[PDB]
Amino acid sequence: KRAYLQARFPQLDSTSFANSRDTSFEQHVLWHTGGKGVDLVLNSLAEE
Amino acid sequence: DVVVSRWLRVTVAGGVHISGLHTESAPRRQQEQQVPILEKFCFTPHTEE
Repeated sequence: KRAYLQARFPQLDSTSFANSRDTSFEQHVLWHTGGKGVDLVLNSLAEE
Repeated sequence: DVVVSRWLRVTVAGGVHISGLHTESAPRRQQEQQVPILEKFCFTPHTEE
């Protein structure tokens, strides 16, 4: 899926992807945003 | 060895891993605080009127 998305949208970089099956994406987002965080969060997951 | 990452709000050392610690200011007001003795070192003539 990562490869397919990269093909569809060239703008996306290797640093704009995370893992959706665990809470590891939080650390990735915080790190690459310098700890400020994001503005809009179109959430579709559940529970934790 | 301990490492603190303010960006990720995580503190890790040994086999412990603290995340999302939130600290709130205490009043920091203590009773019976020390009361210093204040004096002035002044010249004083032996005889005065």
